[PDB]
Amino acid sequence: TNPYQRGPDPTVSSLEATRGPFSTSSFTVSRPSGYGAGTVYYPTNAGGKVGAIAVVPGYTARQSSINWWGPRLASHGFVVITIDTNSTLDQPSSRSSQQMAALRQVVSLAGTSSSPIYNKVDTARLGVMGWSMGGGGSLISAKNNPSLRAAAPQAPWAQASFSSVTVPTLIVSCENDSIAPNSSHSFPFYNQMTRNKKANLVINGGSHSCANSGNSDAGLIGKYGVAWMKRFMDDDTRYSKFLCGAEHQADLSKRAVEAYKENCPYLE
Repeated sequence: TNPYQRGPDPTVSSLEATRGPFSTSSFTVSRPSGYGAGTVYYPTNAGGKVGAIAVVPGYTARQSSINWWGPRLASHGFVVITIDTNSTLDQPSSRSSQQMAALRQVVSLAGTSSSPIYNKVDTARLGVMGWSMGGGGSLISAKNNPSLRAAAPQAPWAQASFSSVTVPTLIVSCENDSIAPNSSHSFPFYNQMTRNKKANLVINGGSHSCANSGNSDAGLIGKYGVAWMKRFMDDDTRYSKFLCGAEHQADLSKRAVEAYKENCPYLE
């Protein structure tokens, strides 16, 4: 019935694992169009076209900060492009422009017969992620392009307001962030968004890098990122229980969950 549904029925163990069920590969973008550099991660056996997600680092940072998301999401049925920005010193509006450029190049490569992702992407189903100024850029992308299916920034930094956002947005926040303090960034952004499905996962004791490659909470954080993108990029209500149901409630006793805010249930 759901034409976008891919893969086996999820379990807690399957979403906390380092990899999902699908086999994956990756390639470097030969000629990046409107951004600095990219790596594309993709499933080889997803069982149909999949949505695509663009992930952007923060100020001074590169793909290595955020690229654990590439194999983690791709192995659950997504095409993921992890980027470097034209300059490590680019600010959120610029990061957002580059993020959308990266999505546009994934759309271009999906129509290119020589590309490994030829005919693999549903070019109508796109999402945004990123760290710090790249997370603020994700929220800007969603504000400016409401046809995006999902946003899942981490420790976002921005000097912008997001009251108009209608895109389903998960913010991952790090309790002890001194760089994008939640009292100035994550929490005001969450409170501003009155028009969308939303959630805010706050990681206990986390510094600003608490959701980056190599983090010690990747089972938990990766479960939420994947379940958010499945629910909203694929309309896959099999994943609702991890966001709003009994599985979600079971997480709330974990030491690593400082706080969790949401406007469940998420109705179709």
